[PDB]
Amino acid sequence: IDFSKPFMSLGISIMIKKPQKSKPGVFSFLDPLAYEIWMCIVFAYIGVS
Amino acid sequence: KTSALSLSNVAGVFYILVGGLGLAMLVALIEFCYKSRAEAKR
Ligand SMILES: CCCCCCCCCCCCCCCC(=O)O
Ligand SMILES: CCCCCCCCCCCCCCCC(=O)O
Ligand SMILES: *C(=O)CCCCCCCCCCCCCCC
Repeated sequence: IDFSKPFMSLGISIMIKKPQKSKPGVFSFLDPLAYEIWMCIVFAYIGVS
Repeated sequence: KTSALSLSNVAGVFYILVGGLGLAMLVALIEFCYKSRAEAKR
C-alpha cells in the first residue's frame, strides 16, 4: 500500500495498573504518628496527671 | 517511602515514663510511711 504524510505522532509506551495513593484529608497533620501512638499519648496524659 | 512512626518505634519512651510514675509513687509513699511511724511515737 501507499501511506500518506503522518497526520499524528505515535510511539510505543508501557501501560500499567495505576498504584492508587491515598489523598490527604483535613486531618492529615496526624499522619506522622500512627493512631496507636495518639491513643497512648492520651492514656499517658491521663496517667501522668 | 515516607513511612509513619509506629508504637514499636517509640514504646521505649513509654516504658521509662511508666517506670518513672511508679518510682515517684514509691518515693511519696516511703516518705508517708516515715512520717506516719514517727507521728505515732510523738
Ligand atoms: C526513671 C525510671 C526509669 C525506669 C526505666 C524502666 C525501663 C524498663 C524497660 C525494660 C525493657 C526490657 C529489657 C530490655 C533491655 C535492653 O534492651 O537492653
Ligand atoms: C503495685 C501495687 C502496689 C500497691 C501498694 C498498696 C499500698 C499503698 C500504701 C498504703 C498505706 C501504707 C502505709 C500505712 C501506714 C503505715 O504503716 O505507715
Ligand atoms: C511505705 O513504705 C509504703 C510502701 C508501699 C510500697 C508499694 C507502692 C508501689 C508503688 C508503685 C507501683 C507501680 C505500678 C506499676 C505498674 C505495675
